[PDB]
Amino acid sequence: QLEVALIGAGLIARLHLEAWLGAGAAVRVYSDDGRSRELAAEFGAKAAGSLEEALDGADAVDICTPTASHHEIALTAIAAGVGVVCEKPLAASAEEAEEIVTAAERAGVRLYAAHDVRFAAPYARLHELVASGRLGEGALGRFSFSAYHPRPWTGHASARSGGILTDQLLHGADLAHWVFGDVVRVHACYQGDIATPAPEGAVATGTAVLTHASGAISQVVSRWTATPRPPVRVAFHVSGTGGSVSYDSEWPQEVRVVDGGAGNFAYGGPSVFDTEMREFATAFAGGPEPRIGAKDALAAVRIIHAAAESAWTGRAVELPV
Amino acid sequence: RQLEVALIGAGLIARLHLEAWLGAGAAVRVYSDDGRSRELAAEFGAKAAGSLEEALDGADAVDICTPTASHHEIALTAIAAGVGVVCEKPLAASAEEAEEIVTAAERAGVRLYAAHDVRFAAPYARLHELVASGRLGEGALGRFSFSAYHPRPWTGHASARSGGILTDQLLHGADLAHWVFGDVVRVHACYQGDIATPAPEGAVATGTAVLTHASGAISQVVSRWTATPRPPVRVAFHVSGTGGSVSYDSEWPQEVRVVDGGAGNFAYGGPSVFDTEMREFATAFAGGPEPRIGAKDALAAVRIIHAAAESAWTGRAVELPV
Amino acid sequence: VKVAILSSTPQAYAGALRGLPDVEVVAAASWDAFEPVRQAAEAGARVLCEYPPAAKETDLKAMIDAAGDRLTFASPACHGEAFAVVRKGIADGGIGELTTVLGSVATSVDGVLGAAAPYLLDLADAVLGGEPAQQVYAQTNIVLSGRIGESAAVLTVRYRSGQVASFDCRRHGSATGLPAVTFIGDQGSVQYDAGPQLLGGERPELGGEDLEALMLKDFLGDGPGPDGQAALRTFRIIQAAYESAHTGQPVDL
Amino acid sequence: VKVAILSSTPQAYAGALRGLPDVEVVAAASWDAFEPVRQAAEAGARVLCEYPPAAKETDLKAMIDAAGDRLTFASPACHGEAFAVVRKGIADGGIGELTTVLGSVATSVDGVLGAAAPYLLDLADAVLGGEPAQQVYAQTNIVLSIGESAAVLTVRYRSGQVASFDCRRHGSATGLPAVTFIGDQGSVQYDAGPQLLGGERPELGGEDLEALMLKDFLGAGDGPGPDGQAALRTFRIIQAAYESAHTGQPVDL
Ligand SMILES: C/C1=C/C=C/[C@H](C)[C@H](O)[C@@H](C)[C@@H](O)[C@@H](C)[C@H](O)[C@H](C)[C@@H](O)[C@@H](C)/C=C(\C)C(=O)c2c(O)c(C)c(O)c3c2C(=O)C=C(NC1=O)C3=O
Ligand SMILES: C/C1=C/C=C/[C@H](C)[C@H](O)[C@@H](C)[C@@H](O)[C@@H](C)[C@H](O)[C@H](C)[C@@H](O)[C@@H](C)/C=C(\C)C(=O)c2c(O)c(C)c(O)c3c2C(=O)C=C(NC1=O)C3=O
Ligand SMILES: NC(=O)c1ccc[n+]([C@@H]2O[C@H](COP(=O)([O-])OP(=O)(O)OC[C@H]3O[C@@H](n4cnc5c(N)ncnc54)[C@H](O)[C@@H]3O)[C@@H](O)[C@H]2O)c1
Repeated sequence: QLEVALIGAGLIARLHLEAWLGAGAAVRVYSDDGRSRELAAEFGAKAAGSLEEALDGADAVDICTPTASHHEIALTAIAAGVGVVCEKPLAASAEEAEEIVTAAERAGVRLYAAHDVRFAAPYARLHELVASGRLGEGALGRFSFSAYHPRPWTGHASARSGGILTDQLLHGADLAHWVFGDVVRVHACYQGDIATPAPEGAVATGTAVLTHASGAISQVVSRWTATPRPPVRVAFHVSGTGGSVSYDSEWPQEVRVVDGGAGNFAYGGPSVFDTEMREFATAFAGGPEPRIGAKDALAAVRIIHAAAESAWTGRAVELPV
Repeated sequence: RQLEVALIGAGLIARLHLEAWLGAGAAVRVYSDDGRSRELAAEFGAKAAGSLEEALDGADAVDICTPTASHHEIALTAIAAGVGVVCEKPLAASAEEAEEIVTAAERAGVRLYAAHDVRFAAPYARLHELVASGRLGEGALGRFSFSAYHPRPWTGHASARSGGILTDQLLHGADLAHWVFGDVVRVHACYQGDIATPAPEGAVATGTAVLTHASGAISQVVSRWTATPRPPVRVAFHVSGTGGSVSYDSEWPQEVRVVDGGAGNFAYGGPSVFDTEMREFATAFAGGPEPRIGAKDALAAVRIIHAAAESAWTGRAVELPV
Repeated sequence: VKVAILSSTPQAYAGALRGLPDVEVVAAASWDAFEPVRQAAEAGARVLCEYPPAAKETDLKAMIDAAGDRLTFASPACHGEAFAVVRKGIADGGIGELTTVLGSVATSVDGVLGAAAPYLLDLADAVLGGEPAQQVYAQTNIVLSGRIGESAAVLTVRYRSGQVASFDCRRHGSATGLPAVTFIGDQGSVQYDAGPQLLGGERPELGGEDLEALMLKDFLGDGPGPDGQAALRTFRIIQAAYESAHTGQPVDL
Repeated sequence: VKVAILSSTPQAYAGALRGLPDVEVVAAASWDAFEPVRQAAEAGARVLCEYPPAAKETDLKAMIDAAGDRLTFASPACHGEAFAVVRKGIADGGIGELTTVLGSVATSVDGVLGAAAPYLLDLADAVLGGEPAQQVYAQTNIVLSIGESAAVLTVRYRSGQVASFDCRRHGSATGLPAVTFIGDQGSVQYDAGPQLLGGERPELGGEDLEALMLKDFLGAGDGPGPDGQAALRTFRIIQAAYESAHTGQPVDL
């Protein structure tokens, strides 16, 4: 059985814990708040008293801690020979992220990031179409990710860094990069009070224009809304020489209440976390490489920091290949 | 000169028709036995007539916006005075009454139409345009569904044997099926719910009918009254022929769509179907081309809904000779 | 485990079954020439079968006699996690008292009434609690292109409870056979669509669950598809529907 | 009413207008030779005008000067009753404080930024009450089948509001815009070309925008479409966009 050290005991860790176990892994949980004790008992997992103890005998570490702590936790696991899956964004700076990528490559350990969007059906199918040549040469894409934030942002993040919009932009930036390739130019306008700490329901809108090495262009809109009406909406429309494909998460899928307003028919498809951890587990057990690699984790961090800088300085940011 | 329209009745449909006739450039005389016509006429600047006879005197057409059971005498009175007829659906309360009106209108050489509103709204008119112009090939199969919450009580009287509240809703789908696929030669229906009237606002019933058309095409028509206005109305259809399929869902967003945030002050229903309807009828009664619905269509609709109610009652399919 | 397949597309299911380990496909055939599968059933094989044609009830009984509970009827959409959600929501009263089932399916297989309507009736039977039918009415035509048998059909079922089902079927060369079913109760309605649109565009992309994988899982391991009695109820519906399409009047059962 | 038309399809408009009661068309030309329309404007005609090519700013300013408040620019989606609903609802606070305008358009015409983005900017300008633009960023490419076949531009207004629009070429596109208005309490979409019917060949819905536009051109009040100053605002934005697509940096206005 694959052995996974899960660091953190918050909401993401709890979702990852359940998915690892559902994939067949054995897990040990460590968080610096002590809450890893009762978290592991709730799910039947192991509790470790330290990161070193959690890493001792581990095949992989799953870092589900605040972003600023990703850099040293990842570097510790890599030096110990433990492969890494890290929650997004990979690190708190593009420079920290590159350092993790280089260390993992020289130590020859696997390095993945949990870019969840890639593991849900509309986005995986979009990449499949584009990569198989079905759309021809990509030319133009619009992506929007919009949600009500139901918890407060308790960490400290400046407006210059993009604050809350950086969180929402990582989905769209990663999707555009996945679909159209390397981004060579970034422009963004950020609207709203975006620094954290910030409350549930804080409102902000960020509009980004990404130019890709191929010449394709992506418009990525990232939004936090005041109310869960709806809780989440994603939409996209992608055009190439071979045609166009579109998506709206509001469209009805397998289960649709047509009238009367019943609320007991919730269905959201397969959990992205089940799909994610299963694919990662398979990779760590010698299987094929997952749909996201170290260089993707690094690309996303670079894009969101260039967009934050563009919004702050009013300049477009060039990222030559 | 201005077209002269006698409007009989002063309920809600009469009020909607009046606004549309005036918008079409016509001159209207309103009359109802209960006297409501005079305040209706005054609010819109139309003439209040003092009797049916005076409403008809010098009119080019009469718009019959009274309960179904009264259509027959009113229409015959109008035909005898040389006045053309637009009748609220259905044309009359029985097939036999409808035939007498159709026959009388022909013998007198005056126009006879029924207000089958569905034909005058864009999704259904476009579907018929696709079908009639050959873009679907030969029609094979169609499903239609008309569902709404009834936001006021049914105060008139109708029996379960007559199909009751389901008859009202079936008119739309039966007419649409006949319009797109041709004459109906066989009807089977199952009616569910307490369907007699008087009935309260929000009464629930479901009617499922299968129509076989002279061409061999088949349509499934579902008519529903719902418990809540969630939504107030939903219409859906899917039609397939040798040239392809055409679909519609009234829940699809159109020109105006609140995407998030719950705003309620963005209602937009499209152009008024009544403006489109009365302008087309106005043009016909003024000597122009015939409208998209004729006398034989009005009679068809009566025949089909009475065949359906009979099928629902006896458990047999009902044939309709061409 | 030894396995046999009865379907119009036997090479389809045989390929997926061989692709899994510990399983061996000893026979695969169409209901036209079912005997190699019947002898495999007698010899102990698990048999996954599509619904037989309405004309071959004696072949159906021979398969029941040969396999007993080793016979499993293929009804992919019954295995959706989405369908479990719908059944539970309805049983919990989410739509009030259930009155009416509607639905539509398109298939590429000729004779769409016998070929595709069982997929809708299976979903109806699950949610109706196996209620028996009191009458069946149907009409068919051959307007749309096909080889043999009707290319469009509508049937309405009146159940002894007074509930109603009504389904429309049509042939099309690029159809999937994936049904969409609508359950109407006196407080609302909910739709289960086994083949929703995932992506729009000039060539729309079909969403949905991996119903093949789920159905084979159950068959290699009593699940939510029709058991034998449910299949026989539906097959009797089908026979009655063909009779009604000829007489032009409902058939009493 | 004396009217003149300046468009790429001048006879199509002249034929729709002439013979109408109280209406006569005193000049109709394309921007390639606009002198008779300028002359009609100086003599007092009202003029319906299409956005000019990027090289004719001087001729645009001449028309603004000759026609004054008798100049209307052709922007069909501005005239929808649906747009009046959207404008009213936003004004009444339906989405809270308006911050952002997004929108997409597809055209068959080459050079999609200059050719199609004004239809989007006109809708923004109406809702923003002519708010001045401060800075524009844009990118273009020729990936899809002279002149750019895809474009994205972002406009920063001096209010701090933001608009961002994407344009693309397709041979079967209709040029009808769809615009989304985002405020701090919600967002609302005006789609001048929604899908009315689905199937293999979807049908376009929408209003008869050309007829409503000509009705407003021939009418009395202030129409909902762009006047001369609005056209010049939007023209300047486009020219700055083309400059930004060349420099790779935002351009100041
Ligand atoms: C526009 C979105 C598209 C996602 C699609 C994804 C395929 C899937 O459909 C996706 C919808 C599902 O998988 C969900 C289970 C999803 O996983 C959960 C919301 C998960 O994020 C929660 C643990 C997070 C919270 C509760 C938060 O508070 C929260 C955060 O703290 C931070 C730092 C964020 O950046 C976001 C959120 C949040 O809530 C919602 C967010 N945007 C979206 O989701 C964010 O970006
Ligand atoms: C499923 C429907 C589709 C109609 C589509 C129509 C072409 C157009 O698209 C449609 C959307 C619009 O025109 C409508 C707003 C139109 O204005 C209303 C129907 C109008 O009649 C109201 C005055 C009626 C009421 C208040 C009623 O109580 C009422 C009646 O008294 C009677 C005898 C009915 O038969 C119905 C109703 C009712 O409410 C709703 C009904 N079913 C539908 O409408 C009925 O059949
Ligand atoms: N879609 C998205 O963008 C998204 C969504 C959710 C979370 N995230 C990411 O996950 C991370 C935050 O996870 P969360 O949402 O569950 O926050 P959280 O506050 O709920 O979890 C923090 C957990 O990690 C523990 N912890 C903190 N520092 C630690 C350390 N040095 N060593 C061990 N444990 C430590 C804490 O005690 C706590 O249990 C961030 O990187 C955040 O960006 C991203």
